Amino acid sequence: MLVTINGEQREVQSASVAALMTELDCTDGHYAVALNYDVVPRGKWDETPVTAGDEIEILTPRQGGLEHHHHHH
Repeated sequence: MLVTINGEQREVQSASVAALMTELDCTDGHYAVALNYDVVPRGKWDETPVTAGDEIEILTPRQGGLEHHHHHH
């Protein structure tokens, strides 16, 4: 489906957002998906399908100076 990914209208083969981020290799480090600018939590990527003509903005969330980035226990 032809979906506007991060401002680029990109023709993908994935029908699910889990599969979309995996297809685009955006599942590791710290990436996020914004479906119609609304960020989908990673635990909902598999629950959420992609829709043709939608705008999937891949966000790289600023979590460097975020205490939770690494917390013992």
